[PDB]
Amino acid sequence: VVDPFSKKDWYDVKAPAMFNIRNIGKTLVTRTQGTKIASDGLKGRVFEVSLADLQNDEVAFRKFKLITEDVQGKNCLTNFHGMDLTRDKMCSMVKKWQTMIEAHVDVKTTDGYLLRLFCVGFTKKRNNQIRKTSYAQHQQVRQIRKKMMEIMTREVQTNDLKEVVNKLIPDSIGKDIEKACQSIYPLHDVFVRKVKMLKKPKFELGKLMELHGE
Amino acid sequence: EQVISLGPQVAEGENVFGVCHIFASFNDTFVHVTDLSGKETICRVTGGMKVKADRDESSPYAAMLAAQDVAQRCKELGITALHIKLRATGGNRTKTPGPGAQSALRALARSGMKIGRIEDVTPIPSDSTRRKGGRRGRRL
Amino acid sequence: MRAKWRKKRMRRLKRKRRKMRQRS
Amino acid sequence: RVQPIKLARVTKVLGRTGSQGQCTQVRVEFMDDTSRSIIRNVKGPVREGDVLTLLESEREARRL
Amino acid sequence: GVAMNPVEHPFGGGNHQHIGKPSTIRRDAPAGRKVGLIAARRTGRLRGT
Amino acid sequence: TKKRRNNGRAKKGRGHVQPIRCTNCARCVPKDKAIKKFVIRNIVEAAAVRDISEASVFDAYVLPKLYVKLHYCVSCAIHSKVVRNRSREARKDRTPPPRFRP
RNA sequence: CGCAAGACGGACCAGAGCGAAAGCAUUUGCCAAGAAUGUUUUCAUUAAUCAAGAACGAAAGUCGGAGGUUCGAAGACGAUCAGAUACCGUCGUAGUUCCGACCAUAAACGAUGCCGACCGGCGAUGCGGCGGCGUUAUUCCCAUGACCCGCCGGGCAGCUUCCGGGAAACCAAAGUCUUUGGGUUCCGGGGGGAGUAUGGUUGCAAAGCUGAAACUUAAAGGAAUUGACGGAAGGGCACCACC
Ligand SMILES: [Mg+2]
Ligand SMILES: [Mg+2]
Ligand SMILES: [Mg+2]
Ligand SMILES: [Mg+2]
Ligand SMILES: [Mg+2]
Ligand SMILES: [Mg+2]
Ligand SMILES: [Mg+2]
Ligand SMILES: [Mg+2]
Ligand SMILES: [Mg+2]
Ligand SMILES: [Mg+2]
Ligand SMILES: [Mg+2]
Ligand SMILES: [Zn+2]
Repeated sequence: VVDPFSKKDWYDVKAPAMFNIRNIGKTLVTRTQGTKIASDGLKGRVFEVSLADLQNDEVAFRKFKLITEDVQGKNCLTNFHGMDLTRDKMCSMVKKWQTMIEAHVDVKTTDGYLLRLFCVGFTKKRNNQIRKTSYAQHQQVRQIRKKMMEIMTREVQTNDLKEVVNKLIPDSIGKDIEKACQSIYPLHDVFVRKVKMLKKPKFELGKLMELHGE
Repeated sequence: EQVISLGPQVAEGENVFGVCHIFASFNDTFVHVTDLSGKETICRVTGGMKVKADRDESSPYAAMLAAQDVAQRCKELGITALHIKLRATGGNRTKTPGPGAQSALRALARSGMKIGRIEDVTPIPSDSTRRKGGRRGRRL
Repeated sequence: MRAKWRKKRMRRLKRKRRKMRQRS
Repeated sequence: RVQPIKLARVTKVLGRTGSQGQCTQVRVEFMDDTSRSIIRNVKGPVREGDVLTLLESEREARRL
Repeated sequence: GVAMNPVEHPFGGGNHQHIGKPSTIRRDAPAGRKVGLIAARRTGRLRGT
Repeated sequence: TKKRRNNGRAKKGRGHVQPIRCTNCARCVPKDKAIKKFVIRNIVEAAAVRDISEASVFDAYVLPKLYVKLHYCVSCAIHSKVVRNRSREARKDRTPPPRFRP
């Protein structure tokens, strides 16, 4: 008979301060009672949100995962948990008569956050191309994948998780793959399709607070 | 308004967002709706909970009646914007959504409910789980 | 009949022939 | 809230439809924004060149 | 045990070599009685795993 | 006798092709022998889009499509009326039906 | 939200590639192997096809050890039926997966032996190589990548043709055949009985290879034509159809 939502209470989930829209949305949870505390009921929770509302004037076909780590009263803060593309984009990306390229790498950033990377790429037909299809020889696919592997690992090593996300929202890393792999085979839509998180180093609160603060 | 304590402290201009997991497969239709996380569900209705005919569970008639009950429950609570997550049976089974996907979507729109991004979350495999048909298939 | 069911029926007929012959 | 009433003049008719000939298509305009015209699906005899009422401008129209 | 006599075994005895009672025995059976399959959750050819 | 030069399949230089299962009856057919349908239909029932756009939180929001590749056996295919029996001279033609653009 | 397990590698994926066939599709590395191309390199007839003999051989099946997620013979049940030992539904053993050892069968098909020569045309495609306006990548130029126009060789094919052939369907091979002979294996002789019996041999078994006769029958078959029909599609028509 008792309405559970009378027992529940609403928090607000806040993205990292490096994001211009800090407000993600509002969630609900039961009030802290018994051995249950709304603190640890709130941590370990994900909030998928499209990049269009995360930034001001960027595309909508990219989404982020945003695991929650603390509760600050009404505030319950989150950080980057994983990025992916809208499946409608992905299925529209694939097409016949051109070869899709896939690669992955598992790299450790300088702060102890190790990431699993997924990148996709497709070959372009030229403006004057008259052959119906545009394929790549197997060895070409190897070497464009090998270079897309090494620039992906080289960029994460030199920098940290803070500097990896700021340059990830524009997906400017995808622009410098095709800017240098064009000389070996012209690709036209290359994106990092997915990123997945595997380990969280020691839960350093000072690093989380300061990225969420000044 | 006021409700009172149910639903968060909101202003006039802004709105609160939810997600509707619309599982409109064949043989049934689900218009589940949850919070933005996905796990603290608010109102769960299915086509079968309304039609008593045991065969119209995926019919369009069952589809919008279930959705409006979710729709009516949303305004009772306070949730007013909804991202929509379509999904079919998926897996090794069929990928096209059933006949109740559209009728339930129409009901939300005619119930005056803001709709955000629309995505389909049909579980697609990487060529796994050999399909239950046998070699010669369903020879009906 | 289907030929393959003829081939199957005759195979099971030969098996019965071999059993009786081994008996005798 | 609801758009008020409007009137529509019918230009050349684009044949019957509805799979039994119950409805026809008319390609009407609003005699005020006479440049902007839409195709409409109506039932009954047309009188190509007459005027007909309209509540909502852009409802729908499918191609035959 | 079926080849023994009723003194040496619960299964012993009889004009035909047979158990004469379920070979599954309860776990709390007294020592001297729990012979055969002890507290068996199932019997048979064990097909499937 | 031989109804078609190729035997109903696009197999010319290889020995074996992977069997794939019909999406309607779940019968496995060779991949080259299947009837492929690529539907790029919208998930919105275009007859009922205006309210969705009217009820959208955003104004210039682009509606998403639905891209599903669809496989049939020829037993299910002609039953579903996706392919049809044709005359002998018309049967040996591989140009797809027109897109009906105008 | 995680977790664990075992299978399977979608969409890219094509009348595209590779392999003697069976067959082969996530990334990376290692191991040996192969065609084609290029060669004013080498040997100099070393070659073609091949009884006996040998290597490999889908799936199912067998034996031993792991694993058993999904499907699923057998089996159970619910339906359907007049009946329903089936189709459909829910379970579900063997099996499906891996390792090792057997079997050697498929519509194992291109229902088309291999090597060689000749006999029309056209547009493509994959690989290699040889050229050419130009675009492009970056660069500071050249190669080199991607594209365009050709070409040479080897492949998978396709379109067309009164080359010719064929019973025709059709085939640029199934042509160069009464104007009958390039070389060389296998193999058929009306339909059944019958791939049966028996003998031999292989196999753990299932079964494999070799393989008749008695007797019975006037046809059985192949390609095309017409009609009839269809619980096959498509246009048209009708207030004894509808609106
Ligand atoms: Mg049928
Ligand atoms: Mg005794
Ligand atoms: Mg006793
Ligand atoms: Mg006894
Ligand atoms: Mg007794
Ligand atoms: Mg095998
Ligand atoms: Mg099952
Ligand atoms: Mg086994
Ligand atoms: Mg074969
Ligand atoms: Mg010869
Ligand atoms: Mg004979
Ligand atoms: Zn089918």
